[PDB]
Amino acid sequence: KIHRPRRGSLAYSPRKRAKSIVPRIRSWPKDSEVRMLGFAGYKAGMTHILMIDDSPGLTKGKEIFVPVTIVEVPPLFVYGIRAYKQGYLGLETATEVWFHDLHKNVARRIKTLPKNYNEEAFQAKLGQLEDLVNDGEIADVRLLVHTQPWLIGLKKKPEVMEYAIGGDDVKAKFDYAKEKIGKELRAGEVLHEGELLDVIAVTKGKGTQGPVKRWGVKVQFHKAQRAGKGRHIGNLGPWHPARVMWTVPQAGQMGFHHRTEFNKRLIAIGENGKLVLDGNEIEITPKGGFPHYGIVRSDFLMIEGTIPGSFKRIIRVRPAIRPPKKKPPVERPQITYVSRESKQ
Amino acid sequence: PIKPGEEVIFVVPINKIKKRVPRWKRAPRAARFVREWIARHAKADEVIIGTDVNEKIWERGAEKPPGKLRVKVVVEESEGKRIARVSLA
Amino acid sequence: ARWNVCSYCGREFEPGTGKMFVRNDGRVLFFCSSKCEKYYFMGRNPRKLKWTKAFQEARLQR
RNA sequence: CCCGAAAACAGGCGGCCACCGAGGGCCCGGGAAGAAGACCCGGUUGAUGGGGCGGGGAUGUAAGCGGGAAGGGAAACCGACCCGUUCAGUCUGCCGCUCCCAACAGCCCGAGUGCUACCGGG
RNA sequence: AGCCGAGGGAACUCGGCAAAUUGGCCCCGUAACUUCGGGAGAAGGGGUGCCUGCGGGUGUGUAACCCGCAGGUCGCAGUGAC
RNA sequence: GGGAGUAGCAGCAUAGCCGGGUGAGAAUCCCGGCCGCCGUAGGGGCCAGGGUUCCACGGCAAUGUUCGUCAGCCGUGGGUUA
Ligand SMILES: [Zn+2]
Repeated sequence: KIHRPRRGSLAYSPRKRAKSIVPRIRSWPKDSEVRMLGFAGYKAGMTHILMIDDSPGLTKGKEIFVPVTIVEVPPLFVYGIRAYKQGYLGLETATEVWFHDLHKNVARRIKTLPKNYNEEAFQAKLGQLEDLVNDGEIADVRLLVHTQPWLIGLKKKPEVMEYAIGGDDVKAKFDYAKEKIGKELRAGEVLHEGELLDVIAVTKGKGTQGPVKRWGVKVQFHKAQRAGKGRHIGNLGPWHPARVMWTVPQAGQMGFHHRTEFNKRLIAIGENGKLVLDGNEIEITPKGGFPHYGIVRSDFLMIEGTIPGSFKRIIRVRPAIRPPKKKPPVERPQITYVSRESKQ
Repeated sequence: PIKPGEEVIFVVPINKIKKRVPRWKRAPRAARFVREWIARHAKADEVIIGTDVNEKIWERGAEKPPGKLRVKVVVEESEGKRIARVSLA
Repeated sequence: ARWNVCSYCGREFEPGTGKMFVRNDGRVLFFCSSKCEKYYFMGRNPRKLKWTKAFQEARLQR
């Protein structure tokens, strides 16, 4: 006989359209630094730089070529604190506290906002939460966040999410949260330059596709091409078992999947659309803008390589949950050149 | 909306329905596009297109209608229904 | 980070782009784009094309 | 890492309505999505599509006018091509500013009844 | 049912199936073998546009159809498509 | 009866649009213009064979692979001179 490995992976099945456009983070890393474990933004475009290699391995100490993805990140607004307790099987929500004066555009997502809810009641509810957290029935604390697209002119309907906090304790977490609620978070207060990140997003749509493109099936011989069966597979299976198995390549939806990617290095965090190299202040937006995305105004991240999704899509980053043992240092690498030329 | 008597210049983009249709059926589609565009933008309930506009569209055959037409639109009120008359410019 | 110079249309092009062509005799050529390279190996004359610099170098020799 | 409240113990939290009306769909302008359905952003608390003004890009220096041209013809004049006016002209399924035209006028689905056997207040 | 495909060039297949290559005209030059009639368009090579002109054949012909040469110039490409 | 309001009404010649009319009613009937196919035949003529299919007026139950105010369909009246 002849052997080869099967065509495609059974680890990303069922290959179906994502339940939502906003991604979902299922697991969170073990960090000791008490801080928010992630941030969110909108993707703008790609370009390239030249930098002196800091990462272990030959090519270290030389000038190389590095492609880069720019992620636009205006500040977030913290509007909630949420407690969790332990039930029979797993965690379960216990209490929520919201802030009172929320933007007029949050009701584009959450139509049913409360009516009286002044600062009196806000502070009373906070106090109740604290008297609960000092008891012992509490397992972890998380923050509720919403984005502000009105600043960059992208849209008005916002995105709402729930992020976790670092640390083994809950009262330190509550102090952090109680200090942060009602205000804005910027990315420099949370993310460091040089960290490894995991990026999380929803991929581009390709539509209904066949098995040649969707699983890697080999095109058939030219006689079958002239017979009407070239981009088809040959067999749906054997005679016994007398049913089709789920492992047989078929056609269907390709793209718009919820994906994750490990270990992408954050290189630079900028302020107001400009990158201040050691020497001088510079812009990142190229001549003529970015294709399919305009000009960058607020704040942005440089990410080494590629990430999942189309341009104006919502991305979510977290610190690496699966890092190696030989890490590159945490500091902005020496950058010698950044491309501002036309990308269209 | 646009006042009846006063005549307005509109630019109809036909580059939009190209590649929506086979090549040999682009001018017959461009005609209907002109009609609907002008109705929508004049708030008109009837439209009357000129032999001159038609012969402009078909100047080159059924495969290469102009990418942008430039027309003059003048409106009439009769029985409480708006009626556009379209000419060239 | 050196800006290199096209051997067909004479302009400076940025790091991370272009091509180097090596002849078996050791002589080298730099190309900014696919167009300049194809026109070179095809045989076109950059001295008649007003978007190059050979054009001005010839405008002198007129 | 991917799927996953139809997990029949068919979940937890916060908030809004019910005991006219909370919410939703059709409809309108579009695509970052798409075989039909679904999905996403916007709808005058407005830059969603078009236009006009500019930026960037692709080809490669428009027609007309003026001068030259191997050679020919008494002469007037012919004459492929070349130079200048000219990084020009044409185009833009790309970005930005600007209410000049159009996102109007509307129409429908919609929970709302109770008893003994009760749990904890009355 | 059709058009193009970098780098390699039949590694595909029972099998170079299918597709591609060549392709008109003028000049040069053309083997083995041969029933001396052929093979033979063997093979292999060069040329080919537009413009300005000069000559030749038949003819009474600044009517008509044909045959040779120089110079200038444009293009990736001159049997430019068929 | 279910199959099923499904297949087929693609492939060899991919052709319609603006304006006007008639009419109860018009993608498909008439007039004009634009755009197109054939073009040593899809043009022009005429055997055999068919037998009234020819012409005008009036019609739309059925036929016409859709509609139809159209028709080689239906009705009435005519028409072939050596
Ligand atoms: Zn060049």
